Amino acid sequence: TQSLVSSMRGTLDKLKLIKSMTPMYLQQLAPVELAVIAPMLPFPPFQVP
Amino acid sequence: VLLQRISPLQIDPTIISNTMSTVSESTTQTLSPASSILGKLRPSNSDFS
Repeated sequence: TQSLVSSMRGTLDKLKLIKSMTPMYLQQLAPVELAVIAPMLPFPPFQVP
Repeated sequence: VLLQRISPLQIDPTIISNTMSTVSESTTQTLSPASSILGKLRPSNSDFS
């Protein structure tokens, strides 16, 4: 129905423009925190590319 | 009955109910296609002979 189509468009747009601070946090600040913590672990990191 | 004990096919009528519960329609309409089709078929707890 036409009413549902317009409602779905409105809901999707507001999900796209949500004011969430997480994605920027994961790019600029999260790697720094892991770098500081890493030397202090009992089990040092073990990684593959 | 001999076919019943060896066949691996099971008739579960809840499949129809689940797919019919997500039909978009207005509640101010005199006729409802989703409810009418459920009214016509209506076979549960039977033998399916």
